[PDB]
Amino acid sequence: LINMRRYRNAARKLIHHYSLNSTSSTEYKISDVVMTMIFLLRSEKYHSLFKLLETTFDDYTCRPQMTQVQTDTLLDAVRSLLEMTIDLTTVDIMRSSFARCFNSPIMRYAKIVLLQNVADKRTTLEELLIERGEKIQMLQPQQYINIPFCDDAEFLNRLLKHIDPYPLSRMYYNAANTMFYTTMENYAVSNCKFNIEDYNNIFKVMENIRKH
Amino acid sequence: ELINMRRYRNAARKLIHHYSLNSTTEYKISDVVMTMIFLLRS
Amino acid sequence: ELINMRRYRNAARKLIHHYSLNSTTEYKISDVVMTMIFLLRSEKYHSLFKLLETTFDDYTCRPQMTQVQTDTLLDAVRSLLSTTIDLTTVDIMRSSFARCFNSPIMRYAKIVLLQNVALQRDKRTTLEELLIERGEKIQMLQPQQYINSGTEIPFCDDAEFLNRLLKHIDPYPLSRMYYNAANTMFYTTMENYAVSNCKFNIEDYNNIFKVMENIRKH
Amino acid sequence: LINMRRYRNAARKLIHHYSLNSTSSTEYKISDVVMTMIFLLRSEKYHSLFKLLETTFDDYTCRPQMTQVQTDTLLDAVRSLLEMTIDLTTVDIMRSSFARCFNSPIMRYAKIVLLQNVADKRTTLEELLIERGEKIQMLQPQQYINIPFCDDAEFLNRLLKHIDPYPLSRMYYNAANTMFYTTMENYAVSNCKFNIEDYNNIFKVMENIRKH
Amino acid sequence: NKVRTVTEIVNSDEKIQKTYELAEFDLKNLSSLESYETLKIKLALSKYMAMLSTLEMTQPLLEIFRNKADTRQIAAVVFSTLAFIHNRFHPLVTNFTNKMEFVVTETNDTSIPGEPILFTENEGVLLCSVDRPSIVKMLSREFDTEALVNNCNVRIAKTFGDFSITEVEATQYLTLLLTVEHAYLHYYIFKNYGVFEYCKSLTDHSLFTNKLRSTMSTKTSNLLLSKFKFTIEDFDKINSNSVTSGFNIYNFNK
Repeated sequence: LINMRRYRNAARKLIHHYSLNSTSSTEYKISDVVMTMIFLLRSEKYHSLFKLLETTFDDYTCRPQMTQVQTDTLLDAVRSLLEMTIDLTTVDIMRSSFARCFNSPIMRYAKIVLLQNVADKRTTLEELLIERGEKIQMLQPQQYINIPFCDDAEFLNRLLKHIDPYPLSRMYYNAANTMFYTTMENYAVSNCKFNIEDYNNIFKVMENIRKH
Repeated sequence: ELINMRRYRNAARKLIHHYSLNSTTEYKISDVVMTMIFLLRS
Repeated sequence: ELINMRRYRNAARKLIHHYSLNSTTEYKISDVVMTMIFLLRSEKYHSLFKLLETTFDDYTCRPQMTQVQTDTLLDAVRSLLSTTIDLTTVDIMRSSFARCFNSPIMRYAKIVLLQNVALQRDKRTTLEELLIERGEKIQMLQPQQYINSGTEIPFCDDAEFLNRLLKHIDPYPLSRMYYNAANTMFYTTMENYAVSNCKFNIEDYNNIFKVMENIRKH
Repeated sequence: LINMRRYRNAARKLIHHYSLNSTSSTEYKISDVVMTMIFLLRSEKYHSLFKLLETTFDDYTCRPQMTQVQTDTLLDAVRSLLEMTIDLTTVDIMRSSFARCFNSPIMRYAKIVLLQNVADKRTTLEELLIERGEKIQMLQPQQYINIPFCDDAEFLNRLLKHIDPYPLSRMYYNAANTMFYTTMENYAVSNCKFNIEDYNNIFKVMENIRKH
Repeated sequence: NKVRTVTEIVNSDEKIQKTYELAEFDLKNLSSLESYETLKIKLALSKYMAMLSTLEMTQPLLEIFRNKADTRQIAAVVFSTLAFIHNRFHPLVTNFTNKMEFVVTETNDTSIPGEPILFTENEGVLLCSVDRPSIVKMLSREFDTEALVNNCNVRIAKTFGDFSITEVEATQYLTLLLTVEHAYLHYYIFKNYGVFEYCKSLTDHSLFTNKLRSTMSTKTSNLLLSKFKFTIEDFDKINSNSVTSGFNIYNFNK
């Protein structure tokens, strides 16, 4: 007999991280993986997800064939587990993350990785720039634009009072990690090499900008 | 059938033989999950 | 008969025994082709043939094998070799075959074209972009270590040699010497700018040598 | 069950390279050899070619005896596989290439070789010069000659417009490799030692010519 | 336009002055442009194609060389290519050697391995040998027409902002032009330094550097094969069979 609630909570947290649906950085151990897999097996309506993630043990065995109703039901199951949008690419992210976690060896220090192996056309940033580029100009714009900056002291005072208890550092961390994860997921989904040199050089540019 | 019983079983045998006696090769996290699944299912 | 069945069979036994267990002698490409031909031709080894063929590229998979299938694969591979094995042996042999199938084969020589002169493109470049590009290019070079004999600054206090060099260069006007040096520096700089398709900023080159007035005024 | 189309494509490319009928330089792996041999075995009308190339495993076992109809049928089979002329010397080149590929050991880096062991009289360049030399003078010339260099600006402009999209470097590569392969095949067929010192000295002569 | 430079030393008011003419720098810059050299080579090839066209030689070169019966076209094509190369070397003579004969080779038994176009004296007149199957095998070989040989930024910025000559035909034209260029270098050594030197050069191409740079390197244009530096893949490994504990005191060819 196992505690359904604890296993469900561990599964929820680990899947939240492994789906890139949350920025909560909590050190995850092998025990959380064991709990999430056991809960996935035990719960009847998560059997599809459990089989999906268990197929990742061998790299040569790929995703089971699911008819549209099955995919929709699994999407509803994932949504219920996360109580949050969620779609097929989230499932692909989860599959890749769990595959890399499972095939990884037992080790003393947490391994830091980047999203990869999701979604034939291995491209770079410039070809995507050109290509998607036109697909953009192809579309006609929706709106045509052809500005109040009020400094109402009382109103800004009330806004500051509302914002004052918020730990600015936490807000910056959340925003930056959200932008980073969205950029990484867009790169991986588009099958484009994510050049972290450029992304880190963005921060380096900000740092060099400040001190002048 | 959701559990490939025998492959899980040999994985658990190997892992528990390694941990219990050969305290001194290497295994992946997948084998640990496999061993726990075998222990629960049996 | 097109296939010499038994010689193929022993070749496959040897190769698979080498790859699966003896991960540490040597074999030719012909033996690899032989092993794959044996696996395809033998009916009961079709699953193993497909599993090993999935290693050709990274866009091939295998359906999840049920229990009876994995036992059939296991005793088939055991018939290939009495020693006890498991799915881990299959995994390591598959990885070895994946490494083997990606090994390049012999190819005939080809005429390789090398750029004769680093020809620049039509669009003119400024000094800054040129500096960035050339610094990136220099980054790829392999630096060499220079170790001086000692830390002391080289010098010479031999009077006789010093006045002797001074006397030898005494009849040599400083105006002509400095003019020649400055003009050859300028000509080399302009030639490099022209060859590099880079815009020459006359004002910057003039500003280079304003330390004259900086010294004179202060 | 195997994919006939993929194996046929791999066989086509590998045979194109190994017959010296193409300058396409694509890194070939052991997998391509496996695919070409398997496709040759499986296809009924390529059985002659498969047996021919399989006999190359042992150096002491030489080419099977084929009557003229069999050789013609195999030539048609090779032509169909390549959809391109092709004759017996192409088959000899293919046999030698596959023999050397098969007897080569498995190795991490591609082995670069030159054509050899094709077509008794082991000669050098000078004896061939003399010998074939007369066989030339023996023949009487066909034509007797006993010149417009138009600079029509519009016509040259149109010609340049047509030629402009062509990547000159690719054209030079194709021409140079074609000349090299034709020279090597003529040397090997004539059983004359190919002195790559001289051929490389040709390029060295061009390089030394330019800088003066 | 001219640019003036002044040098002044701190011991006097003397100023020494030099005048630079910008045309030299402009010429170097133009010679450094990739598009300029590409245009030069493509213009030479276009002139060759136009010269063939005005001689009715519009049929693809492979088709011309595949016709065994009609020898006149092959002889005319080879003669025209030789004359074009001769005019490129000497831009004063429009007509090649006023009298010469052609013999077409269709057999390996009388073929030269590596010199498809050869020249000889029959004691009365120049004779040119044409190895037709060799040229056919050259032109009919499939070409690599999809691979790329090594600006994306200008393409990105642009994205954000009638004779049918295929690539195969142009490559065939360039192939024949280079082959006849090699033949013409051999023929030039022949005509200017004797049959003995010609047959010495046939077995050792290294004499080209000495028998061309004396006159051609300072009077004619650039050679077509000099547009790119060609090397054999893994040349050192294949050459390892012939290695000398050498001492080169007359290394006239680097």
